[PDB]
Amino acid sequence: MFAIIQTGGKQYRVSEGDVIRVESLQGEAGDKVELKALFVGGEQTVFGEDAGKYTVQAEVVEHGRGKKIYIRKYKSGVQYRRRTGHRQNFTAIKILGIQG
Amino acid sequence: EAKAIARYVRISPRKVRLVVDLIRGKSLEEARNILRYTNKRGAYFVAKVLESAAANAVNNHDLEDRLYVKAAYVDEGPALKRVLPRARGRADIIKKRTSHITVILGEK
Amino acid sequence: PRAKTGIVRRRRHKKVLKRAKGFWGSRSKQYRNAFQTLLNAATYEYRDRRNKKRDFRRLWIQRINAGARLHGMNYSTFINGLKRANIDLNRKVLADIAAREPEAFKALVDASRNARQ
Amino acid sequence: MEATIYDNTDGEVDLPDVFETPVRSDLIGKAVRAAQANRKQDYGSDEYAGLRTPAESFGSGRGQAHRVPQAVKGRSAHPPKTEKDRSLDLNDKERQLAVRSALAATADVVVSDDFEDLVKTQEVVSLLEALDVHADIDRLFVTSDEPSTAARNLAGADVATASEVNTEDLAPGRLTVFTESALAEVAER
RNA sequence: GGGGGAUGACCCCAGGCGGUAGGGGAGCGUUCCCGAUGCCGAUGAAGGCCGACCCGCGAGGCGGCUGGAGGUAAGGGAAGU
RNA sequence: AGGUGGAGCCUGGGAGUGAGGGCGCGAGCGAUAACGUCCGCGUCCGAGCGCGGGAACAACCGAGACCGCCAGCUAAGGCCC
RNA sequence: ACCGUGAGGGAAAGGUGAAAAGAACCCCGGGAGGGGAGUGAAAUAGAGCCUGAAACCGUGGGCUUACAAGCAGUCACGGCCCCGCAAGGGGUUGUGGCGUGCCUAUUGAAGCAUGAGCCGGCGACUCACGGUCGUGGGCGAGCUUAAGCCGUUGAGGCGGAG
Repeated sequence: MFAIIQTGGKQYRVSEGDVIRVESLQGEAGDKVELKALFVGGEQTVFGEDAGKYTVQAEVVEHGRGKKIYIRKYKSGVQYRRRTGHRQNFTAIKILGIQG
Repeated sequence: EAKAIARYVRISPRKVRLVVDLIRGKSLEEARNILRYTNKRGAYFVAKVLESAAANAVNNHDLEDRLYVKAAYVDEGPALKRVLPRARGRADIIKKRTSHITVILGEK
Repeated sequence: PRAKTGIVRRRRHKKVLKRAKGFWGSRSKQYRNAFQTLLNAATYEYRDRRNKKRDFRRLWIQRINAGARLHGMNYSTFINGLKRANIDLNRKVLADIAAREPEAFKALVDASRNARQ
Repeated sequence: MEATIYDNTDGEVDLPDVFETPVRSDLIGKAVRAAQANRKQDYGSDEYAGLRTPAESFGSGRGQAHRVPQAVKGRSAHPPKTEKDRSLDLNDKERQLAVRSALAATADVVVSDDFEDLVKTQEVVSLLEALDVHADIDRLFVTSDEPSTAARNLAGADVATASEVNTEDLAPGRLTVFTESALAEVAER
């Protein structure tokens, strides 16, 4: 149940535990949706093969939710008379690891 | 369980402090000889605030002896802002740091 | 036209204060260096903000070595051989593997060594 | 247009190009404005005190630094300067103009002269039940030359005159009536 | 800036974006005057005390405890901010 | 001519500093002496031209800091600890 | 009140409650002050007794502390402790990893240059008449003094030297 493909960014090493995933506001909207995610890390049941052997099949996961920035603050300061403050961003829509 | 106290108490909060920090959490009767035969002032005082303590209870807070001091403390406040020799020009006052005196008396 | 700013400033401070965990003996409530100490901590975090992701670039670096060598070779070998790759190229996760799934790792480890020599 | 005539079942009067027209908020308020204005009051903080006492701001080379401001209750810094020119004389034209278009806004309500006669603030409870609602809520008295007697008193007073009864007047949100002689102010218009 | 914007907004790519005096634009709370066919509250005005929803933000909202009586303005105005 | 692409010109409101140094080079002085000063050509710093390097070191080599912690190639500079 | 021989200077300090019903009596105690009862909607509303924040002194508890450096700290990983926004976070840190405070004036500043011990409240680009550009808008000949009259609200409207 544990695979490791890689999206518009590695963000990988999963199977089912839906992994907070980088944005993608074009296919997402698709609530609990289905979509393909190229592989390149075939690790299943103690059997592996090139991430280049893979680059042929893959998987897919249901477009779950739209995590809302998990808090995180950025005190932008310095002795040099320069301050300011902006809170987290990076969310992301969640989605389970549809393995195959 | 019950308790004794008293503010507007002229004295070295500090000093005081050692006071209990001894007889502290311990058998009534027991320390009741600590402060009876210890030393430094406060004692006297300290003692006092143990009798209306042991009292209050049994009397209106009730089982004698089996008692003691689950806890005891003192706080400062009110000061006594005191004037002294004008820097031989400007004033220099100290402060007999008034003194509070609470202290528990609960039964074994 | 009274301005008893009052209630207001006080607040602000509270503000920061919060910004005020329970750090070092003092500042703790240090309605100043209180505030200060801040600015500091901040920017810090920042630079830390981008930092980390580095501290990693390396972390894996070793845990990596831990293996890359294990078998018998370094990360200027592997690497070279690796990029000899063609339909498979990654590094991060690689490590956290070699340790997670020995076989898996072990694997490539080969296909690799080879690619190379 | 829909110049409705009171007495209701009786006649209807025409809408005078004047009122008709469009609108001009900007001026709108403005009219307003040049209202409260010339109509507020004034104030300040002591001239004597705030620059009242002697002062020995102290030598120096001692441990200090220095009858002025910045140590307590005293000074000010630029306060209520009663000498605070409060007026604001809008401008004729300006004004008038307002009321106008203003009123225009009013149109969006016809007081038969014949009323310039009724003689009791309980004859209002009447010509009342005639046509009430919420706009009446507003209301807004006004006869034509010499006010609508008793009509002037109640729980909505205010008796302009075919002359004297501008925006300050009702202009505000509001809703009211004018005795012909009233539209004698229109002439003023 | 430019390709059509329905009021939003959406798409491309060009295109940067470190900045003190200092120049231009935009927003935030503070005590007051409207009550532009505005009024909440003894089952709390407000300040206080504490917080893992809303905002780039300066603030918001909202829920728990406190405390004895107020005042809020959906919008424009004013200033001892 | 112009590949460029985004600087240019006039009218007009609001300005700030009106004394700087550091480095390379070409000259002046100077014991071709000084982290000396004095003029020039480019850069440099400006209390943030913040990060890398050279241990540490504005500053000299590379670099233009909108934001994204568990991506990828390199610069200069390095790879026995 | 107070320093000044004098002329003169010149403060601080308001708030219980609906009303005292303001705490008879009993308790330890020389008392003050503390324990009960009683008023009471509440007395942690209780006699300088509304709200009564911070700084600062206490009393217990969690965690933590004796081959260890820096205000800071913030990034990583770990154990203990609680999960009224539970498979995610709280708090505390053992290590290691990268780190020179903060303000004015400065060519240049960590600073060993100065500014400040700590907290709370005061405290600094304003108003008027002119002039000056820009803009929101009313007529292009545009526009009003002072005053006369009208004025719960008090309603502006006439005034034509300039």
